[PDB]
Amino acid sequence: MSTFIRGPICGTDNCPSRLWRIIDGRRTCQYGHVMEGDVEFNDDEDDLNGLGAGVITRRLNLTTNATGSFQSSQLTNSQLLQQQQRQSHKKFKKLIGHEAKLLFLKSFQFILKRQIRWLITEMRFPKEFEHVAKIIWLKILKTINDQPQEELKLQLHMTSTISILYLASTHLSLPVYTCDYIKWICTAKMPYFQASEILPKSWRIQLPNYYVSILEGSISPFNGQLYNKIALTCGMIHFKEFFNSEISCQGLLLKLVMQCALPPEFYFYTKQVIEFEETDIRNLTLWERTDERHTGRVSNHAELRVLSYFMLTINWMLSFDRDRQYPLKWILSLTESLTQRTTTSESIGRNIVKVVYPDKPTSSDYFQWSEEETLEFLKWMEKQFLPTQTSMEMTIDQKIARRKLYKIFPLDREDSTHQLTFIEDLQERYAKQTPFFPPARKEAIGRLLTHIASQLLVDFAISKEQLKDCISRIKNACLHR
Amino acid sequence: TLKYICAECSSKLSLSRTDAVRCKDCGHRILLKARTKRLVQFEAR
Amino acid sequence: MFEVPITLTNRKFAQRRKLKYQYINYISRRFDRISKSDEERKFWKKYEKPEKSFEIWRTVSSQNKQPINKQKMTYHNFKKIEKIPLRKMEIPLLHCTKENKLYFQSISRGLEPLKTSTSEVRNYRTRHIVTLTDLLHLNVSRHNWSLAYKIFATLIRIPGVQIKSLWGIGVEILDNLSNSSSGLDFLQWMCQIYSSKSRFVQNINYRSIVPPFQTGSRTHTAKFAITYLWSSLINCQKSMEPTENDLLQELIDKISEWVLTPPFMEDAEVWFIYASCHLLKADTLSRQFVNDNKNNDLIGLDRDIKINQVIKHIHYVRTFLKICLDKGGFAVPSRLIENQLKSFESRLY
Amino acid sequence: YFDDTLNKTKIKTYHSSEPAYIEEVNLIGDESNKFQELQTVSIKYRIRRTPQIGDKF
Amino acid sequence: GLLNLGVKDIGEKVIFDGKPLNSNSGYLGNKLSVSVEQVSIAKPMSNDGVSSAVERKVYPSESRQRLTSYRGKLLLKLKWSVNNGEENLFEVRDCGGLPVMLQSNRCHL
Ligand SMILES: [Zn+2]
Repeated sequence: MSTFIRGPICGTDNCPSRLWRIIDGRRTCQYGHVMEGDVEFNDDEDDLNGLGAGVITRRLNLTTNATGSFQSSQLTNSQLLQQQQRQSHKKFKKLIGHEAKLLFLKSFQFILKRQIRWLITEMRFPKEFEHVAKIIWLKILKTINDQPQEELKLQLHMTSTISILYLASTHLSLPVYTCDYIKWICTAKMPYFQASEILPKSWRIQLPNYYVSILEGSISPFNGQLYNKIALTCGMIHFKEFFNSEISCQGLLLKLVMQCALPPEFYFYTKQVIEFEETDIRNLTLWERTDERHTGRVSNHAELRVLSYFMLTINWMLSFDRDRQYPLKWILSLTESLTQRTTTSESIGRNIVKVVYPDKPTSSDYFQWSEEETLEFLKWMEKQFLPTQTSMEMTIDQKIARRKLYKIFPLDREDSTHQLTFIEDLQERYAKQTPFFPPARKEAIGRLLTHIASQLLVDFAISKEQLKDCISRIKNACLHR
Repeated sequence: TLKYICAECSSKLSLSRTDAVRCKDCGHRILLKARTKRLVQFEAR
Repeated sequence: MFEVPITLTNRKFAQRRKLKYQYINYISRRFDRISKSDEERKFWKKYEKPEKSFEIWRTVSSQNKQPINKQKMTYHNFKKIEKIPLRKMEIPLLHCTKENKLYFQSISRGLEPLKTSTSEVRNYRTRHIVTLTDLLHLNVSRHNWSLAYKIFATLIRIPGVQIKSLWGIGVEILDNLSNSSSGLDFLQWMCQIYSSKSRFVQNINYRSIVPPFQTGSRTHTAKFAITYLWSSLINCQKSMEPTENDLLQELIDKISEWVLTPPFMEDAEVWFIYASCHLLKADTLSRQFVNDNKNNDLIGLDRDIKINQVIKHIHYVRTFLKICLDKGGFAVPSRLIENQLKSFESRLY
Repeated sequence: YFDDTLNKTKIKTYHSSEPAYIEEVNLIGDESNKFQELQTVSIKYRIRRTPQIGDKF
Repeated sequence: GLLNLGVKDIGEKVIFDGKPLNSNSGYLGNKLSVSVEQVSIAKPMSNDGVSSAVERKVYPSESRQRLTSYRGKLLLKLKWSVNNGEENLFEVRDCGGLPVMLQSNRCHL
């Protein structure tokens, strides 16, 4: 403990306690006896005209009458205050380096897991989807630790997480990429685009030392951007050796035929050309671990080639259907019916993806936006943009002001199921073409192909020419009969 | 829950050592301390 | 296509403005002679501000000033001034991105960029918003009240709205919205949300809040606060003279809380529409004491306490119209208002 | 209250010859820019004054 | 009102930068007329967290409970006349809070 005495103790009895009798004017023994002082000073009368400029003023360097014999204090250096304030304004983050990276690491860790479980709820793909995804990143982590020391090139990127989920899904081979991406954007199924979730509140603050803040969808994918990292992850992963049948899916073909001019025959046509020179009669697999940092026209992005065969098939098939199985007036009817139209969720989604306002292929639909499409758009904004967010501080005043403002314009709401489903729309346009049974048709064919180029290209990293660069590639591949 | 009433909005609230001394429903900067169910004896004279 | 709610992705635009100005002060300087970040602040300290309005439009009917300057421009004379500022732009041009090298080499040739900076930003946050802004402008251009309101209500909940259109489409949408709200409320909420009774302007690079359509109080008349008073007098007129009343008083006391500072301190509309609200309060009282001598056969009704209450006013309002003229107010065609007021005082006889 | 400088919990005592009751306690954050610490408090005391020998009438 | 007549009677306070200009000097180195044109008094207002804190009309009860003054912003239109009129400058300067009388033509009650 501290001691007593920093003023007085009763030298009579050894009782080191002190009483104050303010009525007496006396400092006395708390336990025992006597007068600790008869003298008592400063409780002035009725005479303080205050002429005294009394410039002095206490400032704790001349001590004090000590009128508390009660004490404990401590040795002081001289006004903690600055050290006190330094300590109050300390708990923040002020980190950086390996430590910051570990939590940057951690946060990345968590959001992916949150991503995966919505994955299960949406797809109901049992322990299986969950555990494969976990070891996939366990494998990813393995590599990160090795080149540690102070290496802080963890790639990841807003893209890396979905590449991870993508590769894991392919191992399992549940779906597709474009479909997955459009679905995800449309329903914000992924926690992908905003990184505020986590349960970081704190990770947010850990002055995620430059790292973390870089979290949060930062932006939407360009041309490559996303197929490139998948390759990096595979090289990171050595994924092809580890997992079976990657990039495959007779389901992407189905998705694609139904996508539009779904021809109860073009599935087998394109499946056949794929059969053909499409990797020698074999389901093309996940490209490799493009180890090199330059990431060139890998192009063996299997799907990228699937869409290419898809397109090719259509015009080849349709611009030498000698037997005339596909009528002149039939081709434009399909492209016809195609013109825009609502979407039991899908087309509305593709509008939401179009609105990344990229290379201006959908920008104008931006403009046009077929009436309601306009309406169900604002509907999806009032539901799925709300998370939007929650000024912290800056007046519990402006927060209030903001609230008031919102209240003011209160916005929202100052046979049913109109937006029919997907296979409903699909049915009704193949019916809209159900009347089935020279220069112009060539033009029509080109017209139609540009459209699909729009569609397939729009879900994906496009390259208003890589696409065709891609196209060009297999064109060349083909003529070695 | 300790309580503090806004002198101008009537809104009951419960300020903390971690919040601004202001009426959270109006923005006032004056708060009446609410009475609670606290036992007090009184000599009836 | 329309004007976006947000601070402009400050990344390349801020270094393009370094190269633009730095060249203009360099070529600037050698002309000044050819006549004997900070650079950007110095360009405005050399050129100046525009005042609280838009375009320093000011008459053109006073000072002759003989501009004969004379074709003073011999292709040969331009390339004497230019040959040295371009080599000094290169230095900083090298440290600049390849996109900003030719952006500079385009504007230094006099080419203008058909690449709207708000036609490339690719930020989820942003993008959408541009998505929105254009939707609501295409919906008011076809009067779609039930859909323009939904897009407007979502546009302010997303973190990117500075009053901006937020007020200029937030008022009409409430005039076109036959349902809930009187731009008024929203207008009076704005007035309190943008009094900024602070006198300032100039100084720093207003590059996200330029628009004399938000800002003011300490000179720079706000125009939503002037629109609040104008919409309020038109909201007082409808179905008056066709204790729950008060509105024409509420507007007399809300304009009085002012009394010179920024608003009257500044003149016009302020004084003028104050008088106009006041002139309307004089007519209503002549009607409520007008038709066929007041209401009818005479007044006997204790002389005319009501005529004296009205003549006091008529005398006052002529004081407000006069001080609005005297203090430089070009707004008022005095001849018509004086003739109306005298032909009206007549009715009071 | 507590002052970090003294690391002690201190109190302001009431000093009078007779008891009162606290009628209202008002917390003053007003005129403040931040004042998050709640540094001004107004306490009103109720002292009952019963007619008593020597009171003037 | 009385206060504006008072400010019209105090008139001007003239000062010469000491004539310089090198008759330049003797005949003053330009006149610097100064004065106060108008004087306005406003009803008590308080904006918190400074600018950007919608203002509220302040009522006396608050001034009493806070144990503080009940001030009105006092403003006066300053006239800065240069060279007797060669250049005129107006500025209304805020001169702090003038204590307002209750139930006066300047108190909310
Ligand atoms: Zn309140």
